[PDB]
Amino acid sequence: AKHHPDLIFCRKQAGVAIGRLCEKCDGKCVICDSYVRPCTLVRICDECNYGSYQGRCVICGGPGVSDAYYCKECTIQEKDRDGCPKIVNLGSSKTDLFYE
Amino acid sequence: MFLYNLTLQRATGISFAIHGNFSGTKQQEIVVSRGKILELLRPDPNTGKVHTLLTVEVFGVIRSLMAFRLTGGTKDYIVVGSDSGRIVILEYQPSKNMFEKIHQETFGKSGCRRIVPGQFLAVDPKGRAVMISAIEKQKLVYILNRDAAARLTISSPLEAHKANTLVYHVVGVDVGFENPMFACLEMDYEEADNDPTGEAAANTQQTLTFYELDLGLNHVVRKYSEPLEEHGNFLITVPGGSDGPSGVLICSENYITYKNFGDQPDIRCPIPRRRNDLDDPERGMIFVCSATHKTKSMFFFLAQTEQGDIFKITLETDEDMVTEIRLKYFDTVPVAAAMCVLKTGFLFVASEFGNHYLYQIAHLGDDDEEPEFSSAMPLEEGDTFFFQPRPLKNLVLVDELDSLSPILFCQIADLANEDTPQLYVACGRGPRSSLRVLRHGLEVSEMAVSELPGNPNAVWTVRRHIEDEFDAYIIVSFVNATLVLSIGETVEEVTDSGFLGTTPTLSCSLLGDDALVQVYPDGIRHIRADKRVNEWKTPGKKTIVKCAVNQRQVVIALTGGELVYFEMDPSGQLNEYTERKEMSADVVCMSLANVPPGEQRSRFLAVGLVDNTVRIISLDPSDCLQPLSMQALPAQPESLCIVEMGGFLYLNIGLQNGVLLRTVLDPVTGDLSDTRTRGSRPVKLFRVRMQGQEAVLAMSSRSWLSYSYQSRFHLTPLSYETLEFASGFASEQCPEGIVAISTNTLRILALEKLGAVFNQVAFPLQYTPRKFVIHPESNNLIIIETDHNAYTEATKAQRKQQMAEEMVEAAGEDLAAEMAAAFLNENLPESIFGAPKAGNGQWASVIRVMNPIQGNTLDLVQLEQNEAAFSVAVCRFSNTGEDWYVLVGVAKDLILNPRSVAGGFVYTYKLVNNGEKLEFLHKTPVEEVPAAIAPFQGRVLIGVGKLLRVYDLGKKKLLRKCENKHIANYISGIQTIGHRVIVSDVQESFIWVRYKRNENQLIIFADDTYPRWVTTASLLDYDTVAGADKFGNICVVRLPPNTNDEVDEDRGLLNGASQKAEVIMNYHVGETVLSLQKTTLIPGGSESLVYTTLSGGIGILVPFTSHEDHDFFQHVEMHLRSEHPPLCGRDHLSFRSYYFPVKNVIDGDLCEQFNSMEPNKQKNVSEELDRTPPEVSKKLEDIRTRYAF
Amino acid sequence: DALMDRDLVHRQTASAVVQHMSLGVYGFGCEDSLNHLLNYVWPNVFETSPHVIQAVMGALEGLRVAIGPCRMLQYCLQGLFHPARKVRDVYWKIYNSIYIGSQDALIAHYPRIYNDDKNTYIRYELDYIL
RNA sequence: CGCUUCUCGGCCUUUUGGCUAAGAUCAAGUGUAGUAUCUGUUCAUCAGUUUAAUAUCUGA
RNA sequence: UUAUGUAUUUACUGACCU
Ligand SMILES: [Zn+2]
Ligand SMILES: [Zn+2]
Ligand SMILES: [Zn+2]
Repeated sequence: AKHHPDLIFCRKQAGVAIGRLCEKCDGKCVICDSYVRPCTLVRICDECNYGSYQGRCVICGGPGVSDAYYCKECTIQEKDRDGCPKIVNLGSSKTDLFYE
Repeated sequence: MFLYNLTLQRATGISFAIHGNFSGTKQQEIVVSRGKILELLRPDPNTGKVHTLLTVEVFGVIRSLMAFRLTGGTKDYIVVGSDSGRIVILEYQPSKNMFEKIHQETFGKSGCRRIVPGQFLAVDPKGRAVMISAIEKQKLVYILNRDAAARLTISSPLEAHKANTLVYHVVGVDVGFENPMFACLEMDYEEADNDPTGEAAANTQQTLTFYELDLGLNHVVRKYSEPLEEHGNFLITVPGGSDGPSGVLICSENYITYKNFGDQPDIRCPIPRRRNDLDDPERGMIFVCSATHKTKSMFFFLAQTEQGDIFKITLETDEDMVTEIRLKYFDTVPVAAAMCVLKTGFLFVASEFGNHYLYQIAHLGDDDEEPEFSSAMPLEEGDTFFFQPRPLKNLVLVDELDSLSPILFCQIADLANEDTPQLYVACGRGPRSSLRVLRHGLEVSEMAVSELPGNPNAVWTVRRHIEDEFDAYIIVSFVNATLVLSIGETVEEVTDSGFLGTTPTLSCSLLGDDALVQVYPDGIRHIRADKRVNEWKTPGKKTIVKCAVNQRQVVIALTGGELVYFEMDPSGQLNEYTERKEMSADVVCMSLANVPPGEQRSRFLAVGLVDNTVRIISLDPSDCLQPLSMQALPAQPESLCIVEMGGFLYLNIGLQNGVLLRTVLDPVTGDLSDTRTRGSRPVKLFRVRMQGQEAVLAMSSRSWLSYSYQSRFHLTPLSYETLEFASGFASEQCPEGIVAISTNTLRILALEKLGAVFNQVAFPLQYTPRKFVIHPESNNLIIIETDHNAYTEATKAQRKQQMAEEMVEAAGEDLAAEMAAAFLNENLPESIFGAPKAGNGQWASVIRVMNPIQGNTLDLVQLEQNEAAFSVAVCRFSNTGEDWYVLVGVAKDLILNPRSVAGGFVYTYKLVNNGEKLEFLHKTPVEEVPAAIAPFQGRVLIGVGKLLRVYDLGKKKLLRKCENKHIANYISGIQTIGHRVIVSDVQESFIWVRYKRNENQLIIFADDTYPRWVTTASLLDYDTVAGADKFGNICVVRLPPNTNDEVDEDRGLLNGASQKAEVIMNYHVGETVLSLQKTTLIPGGSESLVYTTLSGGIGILVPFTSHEDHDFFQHVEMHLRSEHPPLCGRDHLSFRSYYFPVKNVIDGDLCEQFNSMEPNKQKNVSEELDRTPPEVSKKLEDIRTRYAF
Repeated sequence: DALMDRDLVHRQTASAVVQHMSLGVYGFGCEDSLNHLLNYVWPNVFETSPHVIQAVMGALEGLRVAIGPCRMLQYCLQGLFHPARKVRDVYWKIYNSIYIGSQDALIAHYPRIYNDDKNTYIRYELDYIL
């Protein structure tokens, strides 16, 4: 995300699998991470959609509910035509909070 | 300030062309790409012509295009790879007549990048995968399948990435239901860029590489990788599996090579050069086209060298392995970008410059006479297999499809004294180049002539039965002559024919089976074989006015009005209705139309009255002589017509100045009168038949045909004069047509090219015409022709004589000096066989004064061998008197890459007497190529290149008067408004320069901030300058309101001038605009900037009047970017903002696709606009009606 | 006034405003106001607080599409090669954001670079004319 | 001219008044990633290191 | 008088977070 600067994206080739967002993060854009003007569906790679990882949230990794989208401001900057935006690592937040 | 783009005659040059069963039937279709346009063409086999069926604007650059057939499939899907990061697979739906987008998958950022794929596109021949690949580093494989709804599906993109790797071409290796393989010519360059010795990048030969897709393992592996002992440029698929020896031919400079992996030894065949063609100092020879063909017995390849010499390559294999390849000189056509040989034996060639062609293949195979050679015959000493070029033997020309690409220079001028202006166009590359004159009318071609004396009023066209075509008679009357001529040969005045009645006649028609009605003073005739006339028409007195006939039913009037019908009996003779209205007089015209069904009355009555009124009356027996719906007209109609034109009955009145087009439906009459104008003599509306349907020829000062070409209502004029009448025509002398004269003669006409907008007429030229000027006294064109790599014909004659010399010197003892003489006096047409190419750095050039009426070389002046013209201006000096002058900027030894001129010249000519010839005056030298000449205040201004010099005449040579040296890189354009100079740099921009009267200085006082690469420009105001660039944009640079000129002459502002000018539009066109001109295309219209691009297209930029129009069309196209996205996926706002962001220009080619959606989308947009879709289509064609065609 | 102000949180929030405004007025002919405000965004390039450097760099890659890659490439030049590495690497990452953001639109917009002794640096194909 | 007193003005505590049992009671915040700013605090001549340039090391 | 290194609060940022 933009808030947690240590989160890294997957960035491999985007397949045909449509991204999903959890119930806690519905309406969030994936890159600019806002709520308004969703314009373009999320296509995620086949390694980040395999088996146990199907229909899972792009950001949280929770169980997905609705489809994921990019903003218009991510679309017209063509930040959707890079790799798949599946946030891979879980780092330094929601880990120490689990230990707290 | 606020503009609006429209294309008038959209682009015609073809870059890619593919063929296949796109409709889904047995017959085949061509799909071509005009670069920005994607078109479907049907090669109509019986008549041989080529008909366009659909033309869409994809708003991208179609970087590659390829059709594929799904495994066990009927229809082929088109596959488009573009500047968007999108593969997009299209299906031609014939029903709705549009390209249904099947799928659209995103794989990288957009624009014509280097890394993301889209440039090269290969497909598996069975139809299971498709590879889209870039010029560097990365390739993608999609796996195509079909699922249970017989529907196409696409997997995730497989990856075939390979770093530091060029790709020259990629192709589908046929393997019959095996793992699909793709072959590509690669090159790895990392050791070529690591070693500064330079030789490591000199021995870095290509590799043929095969990518095999493990469908079992779902990834792409480099299977084979074999180097090449020469650099191949493109590959050709060989069919295989069961059909042939599966592999890839490799075309290359002076060679063709069959390679196939595993076991085939590499088969080399050196490319046949011509016998002793005079274009080779040292130059190789490549192919440019492939054109495979699978004739269900064997397979062959119609390859093509770069001159145009088509070869018939046939693989003849003794084993399952290949044995040896062999080829022969098939034929020669102009050089093509792509070929599609067709089953049913056609050959379509798409010349990249000039006209496209469709040939019928006459002698396929051609295995009878010709000296064919092969690969594995032990021939040494280079090529050693020659061929003598020859005219056509294997092909016959059938269709010449027209194109304006490349429009190199253009003028809007009215030189031929016509009302509307004309487009004077330079066109073509090389010996196929042409000046082309374009008008707005239609191709009105006369096939026969007669000379009808007196002053005839009218003509009518009638047959024996409804079933024939000969059209047995043709009647012509003014007051007292009937003259119902025989239609065929020996057309001459008639005696009392089998249909003739009396002399003073006024109408005729076929009413019954063979029963004619002819109308005169004692009107009623009814004549089938016996002259069964019953001529009453006497309510006491009145006997002549206003006939109005149909095929089954009649309504005629007398002085009075709503009157008699005078029908017939369906088994017998005529009768009448005695129910009259008698209508206080008021009649100028009546007209009706009849339907193809109807065992009843089955028509509608329209009458036009002397008062400012027309009237429609349904005369069905229930509700007879009872008026139905009312009217409004300003002055007087003088004409009426009813017609049906589609596949709503289109009521066409005409008044004495303007014309309308209503939309009368049969029970209810919702009129919705479309309006348009037509001296202004009263118009006359005559229903004729073209192409299969009917239309109205409405006639005035000039004639106007109003025909519905795919429901578009082209109201296009005619190229002939005023003709005062019209009627239909059919005969075996010319199948359909229009006989149309009320003035002193008689013409049988044909309207041949009927879809298009412009009338091309071409005047052929020798070389590539750079630009031309217009001698304004006694209008004549003065053209400079210039071509790199070309001989001037003095060197052609010397080179031919030299060839003859060494052919009679090289051991002639044993003999044939016949060969040298026959070589000297047999001159091949260079427009047909390709011009010879004079190595490098040679430059042919001539100067041609030409009549723009007949198109004849009124004067021709050659130049020397390397002395190439670049700029021309006619002018009239001030120090000398009235006499004209011609200034021609010439360069010498230019060599254009790397650029090293040897300094140029400026020739001065006098242009005596009327302008018909051209006397030399003097020859001044100059130290860099004078690429811009411009008359200014009785002198000239010459851009030497970084140097702007004023000049004046001397009797020895030209004399400079000023000079400037602060203008940047290179001059390419100079235009003046008077007291100001606009200097177009070749790289930066427009530079304003002031010229002083008291001094002689040239002071730069304004420039622009953007680098632009300006190609041409035009002045619009005293301040603004509209210009265009090499990349495709159009800028308009308006000076700020202050910018005081008075600057007398060290810091600049940003390393430049001080008053930085500013930009008030940027717009992308996709093609290089070469001619911008401010003009008015239709009298009664308004000014509009006219751009003529390089790829043949012609467009306009149109200002908006008021902010309601601007805001309306802005919301229209802002809705259409949402509802109607472009075909390639290329985002329309980010196509028009390709290099610079768009500003204040509304793309009206997106707007005029409002008329191309299904009416659900149209109702969504129109109620989102709060209008109705006919109201929006009216408002949307008002602008094209007003400013343009 | 906000970008002219001393405090850097003002400058990061005004840079976010410049970004969203830059993407909201795109294609409407408002490239004069954004080119005004770019003259105030651009000296914030050297700030090393992470939020303000990502806010101004998002504002620059949002102004790329609004006023053009030409104008952003004009601001990147004469500082890609600057002697200090502290200015050089920041202008190289602004240039990388422009280069990956629009690689093809830069083709018209590059400067002319004259030939040295051994190498040819003039793209001659653009330079010659018809 | 000087001295003491008287009156007017230039003016430097004025907070809502006092009394009861000081009348009587009260007043919760996290974790994470980053910055800015006070206070405390200290700042002999080569050679190469390094830096845009400057400022550690070693040298006599 | 720009300035460092630190002990060190106070303010401030990211629609950060059950
Ligand atoms: Zn976003
Ligand atoms: Zn992934
Ligand atoms: Zn989530």
